[PDB]
Amino acid sequence: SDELYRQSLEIISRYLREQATGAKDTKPMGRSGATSRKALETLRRVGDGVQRNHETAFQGMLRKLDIKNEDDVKSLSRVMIHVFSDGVTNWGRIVTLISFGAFVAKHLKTINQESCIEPLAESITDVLVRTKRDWLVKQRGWDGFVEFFH
Amino acid sequence: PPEIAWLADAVGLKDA
Repeated sequence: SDELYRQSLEIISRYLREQATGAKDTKPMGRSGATSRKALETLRRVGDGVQRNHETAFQGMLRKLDIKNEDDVKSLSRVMIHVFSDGVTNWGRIVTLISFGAFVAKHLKTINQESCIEPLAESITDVLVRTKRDWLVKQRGWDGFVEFFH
Repeated sequence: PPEIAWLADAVGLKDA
């Protein structure tokens, strides 16, 4: 009965497989599909720019994380939850976190570990909602995300 | 880079 988690997972997972496989996801949207569709469109704009801007830095971070299986994804979750609980919250950090998740998801596809992509999207979501829930509901959730970036 | 140092520090990459 967690709508915020459900909607957030739907958005973040679709973005991660899209970036990994290079093909859009035509699977029909869920309950608030209008907002989710536009948030996914927003992510394509701001998430691709973040990944391009920080390609060398994202690669250096991924190389130090050494992600090859699901247990390495778990060690990433530890890092994500620590920095997303440091008391600093803004939309730019949320975009950056999902953008790096898409970067990692591209790497998992390259090393034939596509089965680790869904666990990755779930862990980013769990970190997002657990640490930023009260802020997110104040910003009107993914409606605020869409309005903030256009 | 400064804009993502908070994330890269946690990972251990020093020159962000």
